[PDB]
Amino acid sequence: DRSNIIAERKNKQRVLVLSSRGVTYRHRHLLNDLASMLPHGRKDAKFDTKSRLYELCELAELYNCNNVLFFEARKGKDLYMWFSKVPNGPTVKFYAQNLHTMEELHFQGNCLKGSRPILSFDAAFEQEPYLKVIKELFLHTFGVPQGHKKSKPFIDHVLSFSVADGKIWVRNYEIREVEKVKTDINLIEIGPRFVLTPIIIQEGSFGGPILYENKRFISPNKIRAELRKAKAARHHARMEQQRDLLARKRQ
Amino acid sequence: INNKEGLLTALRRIQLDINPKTTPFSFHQSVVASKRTEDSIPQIEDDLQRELAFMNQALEAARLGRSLLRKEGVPFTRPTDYFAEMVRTDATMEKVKQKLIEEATAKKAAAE
Amino acid sequence: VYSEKELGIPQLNTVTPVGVTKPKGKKKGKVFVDDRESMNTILAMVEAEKQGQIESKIMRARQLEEIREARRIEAEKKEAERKALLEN
Amino acid sequence: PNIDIITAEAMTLAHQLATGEKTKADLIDEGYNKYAFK
Amino acid sequence: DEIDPVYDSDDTDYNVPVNTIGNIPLSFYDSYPHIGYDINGKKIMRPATG
Amino acid sequence: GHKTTRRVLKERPSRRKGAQSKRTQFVRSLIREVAGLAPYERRVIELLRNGKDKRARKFSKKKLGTFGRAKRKCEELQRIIAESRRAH
Amino acid sequence: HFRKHWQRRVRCHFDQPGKKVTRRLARRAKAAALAPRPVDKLRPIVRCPTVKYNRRTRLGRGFTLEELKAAGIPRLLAPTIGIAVDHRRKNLSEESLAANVQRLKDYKARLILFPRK
Amino acid sequence: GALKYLEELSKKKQSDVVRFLLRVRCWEYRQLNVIHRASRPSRPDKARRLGYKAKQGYVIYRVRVRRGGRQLKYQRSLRATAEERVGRRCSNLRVLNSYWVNQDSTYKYYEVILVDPNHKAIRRDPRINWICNPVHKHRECRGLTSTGKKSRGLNKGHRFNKTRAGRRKTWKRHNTLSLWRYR
RNA sequence: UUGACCUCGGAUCAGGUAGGAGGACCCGCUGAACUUAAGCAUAUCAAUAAGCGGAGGAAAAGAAACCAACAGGGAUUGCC
RNA sequence: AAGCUCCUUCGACGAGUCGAGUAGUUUGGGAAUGCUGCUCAAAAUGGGAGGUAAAUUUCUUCUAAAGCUAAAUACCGGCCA
Repeated sequence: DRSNIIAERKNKQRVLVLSSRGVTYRHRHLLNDLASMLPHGRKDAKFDTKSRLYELCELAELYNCNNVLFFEARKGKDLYMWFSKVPNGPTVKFYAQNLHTMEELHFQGNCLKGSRPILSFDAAFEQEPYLKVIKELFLHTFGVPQGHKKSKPFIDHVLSFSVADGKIWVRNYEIREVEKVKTDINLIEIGPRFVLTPIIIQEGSFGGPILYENKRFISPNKIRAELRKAKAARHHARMEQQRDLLARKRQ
Repeated sequence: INNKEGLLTALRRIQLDINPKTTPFSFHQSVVASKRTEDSIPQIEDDLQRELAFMNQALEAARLGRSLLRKEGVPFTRPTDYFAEMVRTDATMEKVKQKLIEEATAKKAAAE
Repeated sequence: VYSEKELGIPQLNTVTPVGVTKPKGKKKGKVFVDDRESMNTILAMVEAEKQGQIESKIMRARQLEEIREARRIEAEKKEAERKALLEN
Repeated sequence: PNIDIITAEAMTLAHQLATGEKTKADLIDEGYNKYAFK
Repeated sequence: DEIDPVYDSDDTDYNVPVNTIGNIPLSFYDSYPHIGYDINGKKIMRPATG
Repeated sequence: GHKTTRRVLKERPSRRKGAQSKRTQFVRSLIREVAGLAPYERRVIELLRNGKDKRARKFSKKKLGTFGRAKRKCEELQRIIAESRRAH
Repeated sequence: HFRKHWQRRVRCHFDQPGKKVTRRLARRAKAAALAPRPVDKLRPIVRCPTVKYNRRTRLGRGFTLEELKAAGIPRLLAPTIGIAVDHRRKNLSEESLAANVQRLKDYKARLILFPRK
Repeated sequence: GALKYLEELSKKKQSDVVRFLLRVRCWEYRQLNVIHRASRPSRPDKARRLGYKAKQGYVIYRVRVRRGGRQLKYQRSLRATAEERVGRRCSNLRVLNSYWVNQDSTYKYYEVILVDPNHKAIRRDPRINWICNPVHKHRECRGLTSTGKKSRGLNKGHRFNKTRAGRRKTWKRHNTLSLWRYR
């Protein structure tokens, strides 16, 4: 056996954690935090944006991984996260915003590196059919299988997912045990905060028929384009005012 | 575009069984909450209330998980003689502690 | 320069574990060290700390094995006490 | 034949190999360099 | 064809130590009869004394 | 935007910089026989002959630095094996 | 904003009327070497790039090769008769081609070309 | 068309033929002086694309420079130090360009092309007699060679704002207070 | 035996060239501290002063591996 | 000797250089802003930089690693006015 698993029922999962070329230092820090979470994860270097998206499947086959966590960056500012089963399974593309990594000195929480987390999901994850697909991809990526030889033998942190707006909010917490007054659990936030906005769900691996589309997504580049169009519209209103005022004077 | 039949078929092709009558909790370690937590948050911009709803939701999952794991014999509490690598380094934890000393000293020296 | 005990500083989880934290302003239940084996293991760390640096590698090892054997004998006594408590 | 580690650089390769930092596959693969086949 | 998620012979994590102790220094266990814990939660005892 | 009638332009000879020259491909293939193989190319050649194709691409990334460079390098070296067994 | 040594780097333009006279005598000098010819080359009429300045138009660097051919001006003759040629610019629309062809035609109608030696 | 074959051969520096030749020539250059004259270029394809001709007035010089560092990092390349030492050795000539030939674990090796500005063959020939003009005295000292242009950041684009048209010139223009007559 | 070619030398050989000065402006290399942040250490002073090399009446840069997202612009330099 | 035209013929474009990793320095500029050292070390419908959630890297625009070139610009020195 070369699965690195000692369990009666073996849940063999390997995740390939991968970054694109134009990622920031904050995007790299979030990859470093999430990779430390996953003992069955292998970090991967800059992926060519000029390549094809299904070459990730040929890449993950090489590293013998059935999950891909792809960090794709646009314009050196934005982050997009992809979750996918590698040969045939579904694929979801999120837009990641509001990133707060572990190195920020306001969290006060810490946990074992490689320990098996408790996955906290929401009731909306079991009602909406597209959120049911996302939940299973979250259970595969952040699973930490049971008898994994790189894992840790005790439980001290819980990874939470919540659907509050039309987005997914992800939090980590530390299970801190306090003696009961004549034991109880307190939660202290440990690590990464990031909000995921579901853009699309594909039937294929990194391309295929579209099963879900957001149709409410306001892209960051649409905010920038609206500001540039408003700057030009202000200048054109000035020129039309001067043209009308000169025509009035010539009357 | 919301293909509800397609998304379920996409799920069933990659779904492993999570049933209390079939598989133990140590296999999956995922808890689904009863409430939708949107009722707990009236306003998204309220940072204190929204963080309390997320803290609360993972709190029942820790309580429900701990009860289920202790029933099956899986060790839960970290022993005092277990020293191991953590997600944040001891150097990072030192700056967290020194930051807490600074605000604690500043508040009390203000009262002095 | 002021003491961390007076300031209300939370305990932080490090490679050294926090363990179960007792609440502030409530009963911190006293555990007694009346047992001679529990008295020997504490005594081993006090004598080791005061002695300090030993140039000999073997004598430096014997200073640690004395503490290790003191911990093992105390743990065997505590397990036998736990078994006697479980019987009662 | 007795292999005696005298140079500090061979000690460095020994510390890397004996710890779980460099594997047997990594040592063999990186031995195919410009100083090889001379 | 579905990928079999197994570790190959050349992988970095092909051989995993039983100690489950990361890159921390080993001076934390100097005064203890045990050295680390395995994945099942039972401590690993020091072998003997030369 | 504004409605301006489009026109098609002449094919730019600078856009033909993507080399399709039959003479240069002749020279590259003839020099490869004359020059030989690099030390790391011999490792890739041995791993491809033994069937360890996955190990070959991992090693060639670690020597070149990119998946695109690792993919091409294993593809040129694969065709060398194909044409060598045809000549032999 | 005087954190540096601004006193050693300060430029006063008291030569503003002096350089105007120098520039006007340089314009007069090239009118003496090229006596019947203009002191400037003919330049195309182009549209400004960005969306702020789409509605306005200005003079470009040189005429394209295609609009030079449609007007009947050969390539190697245009710099010799006072026409700027830009090999980088492209037409990309019939509107930019038609305006420059008409501009080159109006220059041809007003041109007096002397018969070599 | 032998030089196109030579260009492709120099692409494969790790191959059996090139690594054997670069081994036996590295030993040969170490038996000779640190700066010495080469009768012919050891890389005739590279020298010819850099502007070498077999005319009277063109010479080739070989040079070693000790590789490594001063943790301080020198802002000019080792090719620049190779060019300046050859130009000091041949003070009457002009440095045109230079190219890599060999590399050791202690030394980097270069070959420098030099042009005599007082040779009548050079002076009568256009497309080379620009180097006879006095503005091209010691181009390697002022960073006008190929390695000099790379080090000064003289490239077009938004990625070289501080270094186009001179770094100290662009800094000075941004730090003078311009006061006009009618303020 | 004699004669070629290659590499390497000699000559107060025939004819040439370099050094030093100047350095206001110009092209590089090297490179501080005082000061400010009412103290100071990131930072700022400053990619400055001092030190070293190299040109001209200008030097440098320069004819896109450019800007852009346009109805497009079109080497470099300088002013607003 | 030269310019154009047409075409049942051809159309060669710069490597210890790009690139990856690392250290130092620098910048408003970790898509590292540029530069330098060390280790590894490329390609040919290729390569570089951009635009884009728009369903897959679609589109846009240029060809680096050879070279020359007046003017508009600077000027506490030189010959003067």
